[PDB]
Amino acid sequence: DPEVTLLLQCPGGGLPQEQIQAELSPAHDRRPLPGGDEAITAIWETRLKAQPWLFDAPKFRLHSATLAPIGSRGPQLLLRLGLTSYRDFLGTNWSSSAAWLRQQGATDWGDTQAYLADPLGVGAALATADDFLVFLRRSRQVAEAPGLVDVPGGHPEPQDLAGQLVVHELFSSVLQEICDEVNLPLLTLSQPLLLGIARNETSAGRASAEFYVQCSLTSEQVRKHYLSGGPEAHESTGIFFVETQNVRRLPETEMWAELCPSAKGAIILYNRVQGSPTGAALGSPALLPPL
Ligand SMILES: N#Cc1ccc(Cn2cnc3ccccc32)cc1
Repeated sequence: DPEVTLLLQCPGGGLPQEQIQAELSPAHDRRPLPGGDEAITAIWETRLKAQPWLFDAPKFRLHSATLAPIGSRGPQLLLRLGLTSYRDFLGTNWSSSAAWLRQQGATDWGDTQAYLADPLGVGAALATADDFLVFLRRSRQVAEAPGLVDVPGGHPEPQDLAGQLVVHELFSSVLQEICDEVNLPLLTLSQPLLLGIARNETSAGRASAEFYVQCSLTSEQVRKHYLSGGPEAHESTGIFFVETQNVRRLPETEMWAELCPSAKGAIILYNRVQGSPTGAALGSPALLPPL
């Protein structure tokens, strides 16, 4: 799967909010482009002159993520974050010349990402009370991955001492994306666990944090809530469900070719971190069938 690379696999079946630190620093920002940020401004002007109802928004930038020695006490992960924007994204990661920016970043800074916006995405493996994962079909009319399968998520917007509020907004935002797109009540959702971070190589290496969330509703009740919003309550064009039993072999199915890269990241991390049992009981042949 060349369009997705794992940057982080979390320990202990995934990390809660209280075990994560963030360091939000201008040292974690994108570097100015070699010929100046005028190139980003030019692309933006052209876009507004065709679609003048577009607006910029601030985003978190992922610089890097360091895991503690496994089995240690104290904070288990440090996220190094800067700030970027939707405008910076359209001028860098989305640019036709994004591969040239990666090569220049290797040359100038020994970092393929130094000249890229790299806005941080969030995504969820959302499980139902009757043990299914939730999938959404993308409209065929949008710019990115038209007509492909996705999982719930989005790109959160800003506003360990500022750090702890930043971790809280990341965890909060994945629940809010589920309530906005799936139309579920907040009180039916567990606190998220971070599974890991996956990079989209079809979008010049921008990264998504992938979380596990458990819902107290069955698949039938989730479908009712989603549909009862009507066509205007969601950006997706349909919802569907796969048994957690069958998610194990999803990369061998015809569905795999229809999954967008960030949804592939979510399913790979779910399989490695929530699946793949380590103990004698769940590991026994009748409960973990070979092949
Ligand atoms: N920062 C950031 C960010 C990154 C990707 C996307 C999804 N996406 C992809 N292409 C798009 C064009 C227009 C609108 C949204 C779009 C949204 C925000």
